[PDB]
Amino acid sequence: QVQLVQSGAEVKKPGASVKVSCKASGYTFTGYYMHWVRQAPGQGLEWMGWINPNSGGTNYAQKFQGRVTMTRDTSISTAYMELSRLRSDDTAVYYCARDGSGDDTSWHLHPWGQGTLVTVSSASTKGPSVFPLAPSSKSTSGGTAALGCLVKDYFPEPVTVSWNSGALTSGVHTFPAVLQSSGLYSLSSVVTVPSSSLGTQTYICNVNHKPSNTKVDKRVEP
Amino acid sequence: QVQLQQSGAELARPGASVKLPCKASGYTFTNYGLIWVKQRSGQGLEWIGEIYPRSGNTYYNEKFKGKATLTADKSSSTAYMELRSLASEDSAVYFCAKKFMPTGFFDYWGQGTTLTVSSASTKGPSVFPLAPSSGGTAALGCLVKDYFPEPVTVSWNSGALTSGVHTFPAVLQSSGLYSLSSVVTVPSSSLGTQTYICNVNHKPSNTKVDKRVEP
Amino acid sequence: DIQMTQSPSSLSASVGDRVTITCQASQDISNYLNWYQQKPGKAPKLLIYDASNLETGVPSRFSGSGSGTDFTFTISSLQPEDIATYYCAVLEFFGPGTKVDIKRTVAAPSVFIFPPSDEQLKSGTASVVCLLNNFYPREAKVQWKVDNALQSGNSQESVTEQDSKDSTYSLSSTLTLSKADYEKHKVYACEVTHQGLSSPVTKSFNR
Amino acid sequence: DIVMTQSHKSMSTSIGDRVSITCKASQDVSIAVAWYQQNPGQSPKLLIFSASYRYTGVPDRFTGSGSGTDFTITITSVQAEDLAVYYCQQHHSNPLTFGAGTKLELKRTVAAPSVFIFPPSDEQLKSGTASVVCLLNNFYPREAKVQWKVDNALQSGNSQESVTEQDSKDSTYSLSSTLTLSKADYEKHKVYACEVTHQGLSSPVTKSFNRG
Ligand SMILES: [Cl-]
Ligand SMILES: [Cl-]
Ligand SMILES: [Cl-]
Ligand SMILES: [Cl-]
Ligand SMILES: [K+]
Ligand SMILES: [K+]
Ligand SMILES: [K+]
Ligand SMILES: [K+]
Ligand SMILES: [K+]
Repeated sequence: QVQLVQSGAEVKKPGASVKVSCKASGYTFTGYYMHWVRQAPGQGLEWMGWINPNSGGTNYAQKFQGRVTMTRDTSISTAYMELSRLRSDDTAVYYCARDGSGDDTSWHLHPWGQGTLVTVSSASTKGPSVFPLAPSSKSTSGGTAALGCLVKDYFPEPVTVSWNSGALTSGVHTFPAVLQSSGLYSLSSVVTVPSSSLGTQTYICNVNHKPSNTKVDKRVEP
Repeated sequence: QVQLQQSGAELARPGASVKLPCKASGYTFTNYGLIWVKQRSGQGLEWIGEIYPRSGNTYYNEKFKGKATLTADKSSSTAYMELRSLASEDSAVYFCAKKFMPTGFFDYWGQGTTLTVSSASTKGPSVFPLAPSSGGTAALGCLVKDYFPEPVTVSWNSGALTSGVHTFPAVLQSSGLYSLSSVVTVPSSSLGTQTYICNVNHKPSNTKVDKRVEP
Repeated sequence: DIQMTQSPSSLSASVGDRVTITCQASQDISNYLNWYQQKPGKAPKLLIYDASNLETGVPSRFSGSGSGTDFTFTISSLQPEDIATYYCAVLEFFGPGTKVDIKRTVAAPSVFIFPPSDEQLKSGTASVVCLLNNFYPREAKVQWKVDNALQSGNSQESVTEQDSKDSTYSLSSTLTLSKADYEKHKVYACEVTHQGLSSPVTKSFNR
Repeated sequence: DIVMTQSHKSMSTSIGDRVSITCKASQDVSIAVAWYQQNPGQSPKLLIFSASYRYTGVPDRFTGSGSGTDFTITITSVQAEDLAVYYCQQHHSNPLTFGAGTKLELKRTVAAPSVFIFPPSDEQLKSGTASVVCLLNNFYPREAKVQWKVDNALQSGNSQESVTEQDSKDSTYSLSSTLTLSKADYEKHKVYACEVTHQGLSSPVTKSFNRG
């Protein structure tokens, strides 16, 4: 398929710089303008600029002019966006997006990269401690019980939670993280299951916090 | 089946105007820029300008500002180039071409339309022999002179003579008329015993002439 | 340079409804308006370009019209998965977004409670979790009872976005306690009041 | 404008051998370069784009390289179909520009032209014009000069010239020059000569005829 895969989430101290990557596959990278659009958490979309991967020309929003740099490596079909002198209001999800339109004035931004969360902060990266959430044991013999994983004390966002390596998708709820007074995040991934499978089937959650390269395949059992 | 269908050769008088069509099919006419390219005497590629049908915007080569005018008709999927105030130096082949990808280059081209600007009307040729000189190999030929427009077809002995034949490209005289040569080398022994007739046909004037070349 | 506005800011409609939202441009932009859809947690998706052209691969219930300054985007039959924020855009300028929610029948929460894990007690913290699963409407109250004593100031909540399949909400409350405080008591309970419940529901554990 | 310079209007090569055509840009164009092939009477065909990528349908014999200003298209194992003209094109900025073209041609052993002069036809003279034709037959390379002389006096601006394409079998070339005079001017002079200069000729050759 036509897709754009971006580098992982990162934390950067104020005043530092960040470089986000974007690898294009399924189409001739050199043939289409590449755009970057960021989104501060909860807010809207803000356009930063574009690059012509063929000629190497660029065009930046005047808001970012003297502070952003866009480049590309055609030998590996990768685009890059570097933002310097980072401040707290630069914390945002940074998106890759190709302009699939051949008109001189239309922009048809399709497809979009998955996004890179860049967190601007002086705090250090910390992996999560993953704890189990065991069924109440009471339950209803002919019903459904709940079990989950507690992903606690990590920084920066995000963590990704899977269950049984993606085999278990129904009834899964990974809640939004919550910021504790300590500056660390915490969330919960739960799943509802039939009370019969509690004694037979084994459920293991698959937490992954890439900013610290932490991976915990925790098994949940009463 | 991406195609760019252009019109056939066009003739026009100095000072006049022409509007050359480029009918596009097989792709989304609006998602690709179209350009026009001039080429005189099979020689160089000169960029005239580009039009984007969806936007309607146009970008011209400075040298063709005021001479060329590009338009695009989304309904017929046809691009048009209008050449104004025609002169001799506008005689050329004009190509149509479609952009490969948004960042440039051109993957599909029209076949080209040959435009001629001249103050002359159809005129058949006069074919004069070029007789061999006074063993070895001898040279003879025919001179096809003062005709218009192009082209002319020259064969020798109704096609039975091809080895050694050389039909040269036509030249444009100051009179606005074309002049061409066709020659063939043959063994000197053949002169006298073998007869040599150049067969000239000028379809634009329904002129069919056969000329016997003799020593 | 170009100011984009959208209306309504938010809306709640029912499965099957014909929903239309609007976008206005500070100046005439012919039919150059595009609409992008963005589901919570995902990247925007192009759905409509040049005001009315449906992007390949997008369902046919999405449409668009308008030229000049005023435009509309329409969902002929709202589907449960159509919950999202919809942004209009022209060139570099994005509209503020319209959020579409779904109104649904009431659904009572499946309440669950989890005591702290033994591993976490080694660390000196006690996290008691309480789960309210797939309910509607979104409003819900959670009161913690540490030992028949109504707790406060030591609970953090988190709610999920409307489910793409059944349009429900799930909530997760966490009571965080000093392990020194967690051992001195034994009757820990999570009380849940929701419209879908005839009476408040309480799930407890011991130890 | 950005000038795309193909320094060689023509290049000599041989079947099976390796040839590289050059293009230099007057300004940095990154990799925004394409290469087109064109045969007589046909439209340009795209072969290489973005400097080194092959257009769909192009055999591996065609490779492209360069970034910045110096660009090259290389044909390994030249075939007959490849004997054509090649244009570079930048798409860095407007105005879009092409190179002048380099025609691939076959090399072969030098061959001097066989010269022939032809007097005006009596049938033509009966009409008021007089055309004297000189012919350089089957020569290589195709660089050749023809000087017309009337009564040992050089002529200039009074003749037109025309050359054929490289012969399929001989790999040679032919040229036809026509000196056009009036019946009055032709009947007033005596000797008419065609002087031919060619690499394969030690000294310029002359073919003449006395009017009569
Ligand atoms: Cl550049
Ligand atoms: Cl700050
Ligand atoms: Cl998309
Ligand atoms: Cl969910
Ligand atoms: K670059
Ligand atoms: K575009
Ligand atoms: K506009
Ligand atoms: K206890
Ligand atoms: K060579």
